[PDB]
Amino acid sequence: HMKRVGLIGWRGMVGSVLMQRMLEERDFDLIEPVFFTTSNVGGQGPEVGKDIAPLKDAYSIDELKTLDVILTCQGGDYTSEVFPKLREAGWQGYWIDAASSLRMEDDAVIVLDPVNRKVIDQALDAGTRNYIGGNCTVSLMLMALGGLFDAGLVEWMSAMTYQAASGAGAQNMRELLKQMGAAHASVADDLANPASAILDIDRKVAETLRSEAFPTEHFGAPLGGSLIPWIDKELPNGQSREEWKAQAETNKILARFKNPIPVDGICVRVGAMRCHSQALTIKLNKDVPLTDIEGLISQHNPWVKLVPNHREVSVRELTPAAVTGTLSVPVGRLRKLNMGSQYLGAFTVGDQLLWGAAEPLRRMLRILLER
Amino acid sequence: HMKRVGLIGWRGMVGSVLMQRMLEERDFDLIEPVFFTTSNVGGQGPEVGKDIAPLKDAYSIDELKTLDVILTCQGGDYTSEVFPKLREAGWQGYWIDAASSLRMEDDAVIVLDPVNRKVIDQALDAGTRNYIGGNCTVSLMLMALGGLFDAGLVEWMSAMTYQAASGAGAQNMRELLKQMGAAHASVADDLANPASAILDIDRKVAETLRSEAFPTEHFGAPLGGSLIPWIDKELPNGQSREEWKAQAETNKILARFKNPIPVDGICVRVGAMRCHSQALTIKLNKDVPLTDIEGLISQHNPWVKLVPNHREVSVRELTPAAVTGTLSVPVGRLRKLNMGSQYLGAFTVGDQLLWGAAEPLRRMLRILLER
Repeated sequence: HMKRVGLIGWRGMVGSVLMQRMLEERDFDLIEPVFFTTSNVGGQGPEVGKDIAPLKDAYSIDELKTLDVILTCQGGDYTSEVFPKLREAGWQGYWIDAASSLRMEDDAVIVLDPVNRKVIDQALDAGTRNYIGGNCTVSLMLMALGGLFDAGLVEWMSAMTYQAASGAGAQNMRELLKQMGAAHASVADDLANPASAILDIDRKVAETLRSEAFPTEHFGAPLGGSLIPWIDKELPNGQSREEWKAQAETNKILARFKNPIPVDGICVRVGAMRCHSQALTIKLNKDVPLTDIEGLISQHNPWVKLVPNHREVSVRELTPAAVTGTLSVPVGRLRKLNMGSQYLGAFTVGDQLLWGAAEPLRRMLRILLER
Repeated sequence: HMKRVGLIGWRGMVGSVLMQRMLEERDFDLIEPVFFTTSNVGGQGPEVGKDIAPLKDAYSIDELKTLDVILTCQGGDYTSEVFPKLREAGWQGYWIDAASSLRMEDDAVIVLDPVNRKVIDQALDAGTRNYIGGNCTVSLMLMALGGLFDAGLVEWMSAMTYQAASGAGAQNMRELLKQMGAAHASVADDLANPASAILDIDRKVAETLRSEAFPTEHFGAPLGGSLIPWIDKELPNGQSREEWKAQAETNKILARFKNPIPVDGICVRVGAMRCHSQALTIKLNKDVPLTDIEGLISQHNPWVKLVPNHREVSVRELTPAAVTGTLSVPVGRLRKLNMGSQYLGAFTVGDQLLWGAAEPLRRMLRILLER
C-alpha cells in the first residue's frame, strides 16, 4: 500500500537539491523510491538509507506505468517526449514536474502550497493528476508578497529582477565563478600594490571581460563584472519568455482567470550564485497604512521575513549572501513611493533552488501522501 | 588674456578621468591650467602636454581668488571648507564642482548640458556663478531618456538601479575585485575538475562570502557574488540618500520647481566596475505609439544609443561590459507594459565616471569659454 515514487533527474542540479531536502526531511521513509536514468540503466542509485532497485530506464513506458507518482527534474525535453506517450498507455498516476512544459496545461496545476494549498486540494478532489512547479521568479515573489494578493489589494506590479546564475544551470554557475577568477587574475599583482593606479586596473579588467579568452560559452556574454538584461527566448511581443511567465503563472497560481492582475517588468541576469532578487513597484487598489501592509506580508507564511527598512540591517539580511541555501524569503525596503499612497516599493531575496524549484515539489509529494 | 582655470582634485579617480578627457578634447589649448594640491605643495602636476606651474596650495584663498574658473573634483569636504571662505573674500569667478555640496542651493545650477543647455544659458545671463555636476544615477538616466522629458510626456518614473562600485570609490572597486578573487580561489581546484559536484562548489562559495576573512571593509557586506539594496545614508522617510536624489535632482535639472515629476525606486549596488544600469517603469501622460517614443529618445542627443528590442543585440550592447569606458548611453527593452499603453518599460546602461561624473564638468567649462 506504500506508494512507488519514480525519481527522474535526481542526478541533475535541481534534483540534487531535491535529494538533499528529501534526505533532510526523511521523505524516503514514507515512499518506495524508484530511481530512473537516461544514460546508466542498471547502475547504482543514490543512498537513501534503504535498499533500492538498480537504475531503471526512464524511457520505458512499461516501467513507468507501474508507478503511483512520478517526480521529475529531468527537464522540459524529457517531459515533452515521455509524458504524452505515458498517458496514452493509460497511466493514471501523479506527475510532479519542475519543468515549465505542463504549467499552462488545462489539466495541470502550478503548485506553491504555502500560497495556493486550497487550489491544490480542490484539484486533487477533482481528479487532477498533474502538478507542476512554478517559475522561480513567480514562486519567490509570491512567497514574499502572498499576503498582499491574499488581501486582494494588488492592482498591478512591475517587477525588475536580479536573477542568479543557478537559474541558467550548473555550468553557468561554474562559468560565473571562472569569470570572476579571470577578472581578478588580470590585476592580481596590481591589487597587492597600493600605489597602483585604479584606472589602470579598470582598463585591464575591462579588456579581460571583452577578451576572447574570457569564459563566455554558456552565457554568450560576460556576467561577472556585468549583467545581462535578457533571460530565455525572445517572444513576438517584445517580452522574453521569462518576463512573459510573470503574468501568466502568477494569475494561474492565484486562480485569477476572470480578471487577471497585470504583472510585467524586466528580467535581468546578475552575478549572484543561486539567489534571485527582485525590486518591485506595487500598485495597491487603496491607501493602506504601511504597518498594516507589513502585517499582511509577514503573517502570510512562516518563511517570509520582514526586514526593517533601516540601512545596516538591510545590508546584512536582504542579500543573496545571507539567503543562499536557506528557506528564508526576506522582504524589505517596504515604503510608500513618491507617486502616491497607493504605490508600494519592495525588495525581496529568495533562493532559486529551494522555494524557486525543489521545495514546492517535495512538499507536493508529501501532500499526496497525506491524502 | 587667457582664462586661468584652477584644477582641484585632478589626481583622484573622477579627476583623472576628467584630465584624460580634457586631454583628448584638447581643452588645455584654450585655458591656463593652474593645478592645486592638498598634500604636495610645490610638487609636480600631471602631464597635460604644456608647461604648467608647480602645484599650488588648494587652501590658499589668496591664490584661489585670482582664478577666473575653479573646476574641482576634490570632494564635498573641500567645497564645504573653501567655498564659503572664497566667496567671503569677494571672489566672483565661476565654480564648477563634482561634489553634491552645492547642488540644491538656489544660487547654483545642476549641469547636464545635452539636457538642460537652455537652463544653463539663462543662468549664465542671470549672473549665476555656481555650476554643479549631478548625481551619476540622474545624469545617466536623463542622457538616455531626455527626449521623453523634453516632450513633456513623463507623468512619473519608478527606477530600479543596478549600480557599480565606482560610485562608492576607488577602494570599493578594489574590494569588489578582491571579493571576486576570494570567491573563485575557494573553489579553484573544483572548477578545474569537470567531475566535481556543483553543490559542493556552491557550499564552499557561500561559506567564503560569509567568512570573516572575506574583504568587506568598505562595502560592509559581500558585493561580489551578491548585491546590496542600500546606497548612501538612511533618511527619515525610509529612502536612502541615493534614492532621494532621483526626484530632487531630476526636477532641478529640468528646472521644474512648481509641480515636480515623481521619481522614486530602489538603488541597488551590483558587482560591476564603473557602469550604472537602470530598469525603468515610465508612466506617460499621453498615448504615444512605441515607434514615436523611440524617435523622441534617439533624436534627443548623439550619445544615447537606441538598442532594438531583440535578444542577441541586447545581450551584446545593453551591458556594463559593452558600455564601460565609452560615452555611449544605450537604452533598450523599450515596450508598452501589461499595465497599460501609457506604461513604458526601459533598460539603460551608462558609464558612471564619464557622463555620470567628469564629462558634464569639462563641457560646462567649454560653455564658459564660449561666452
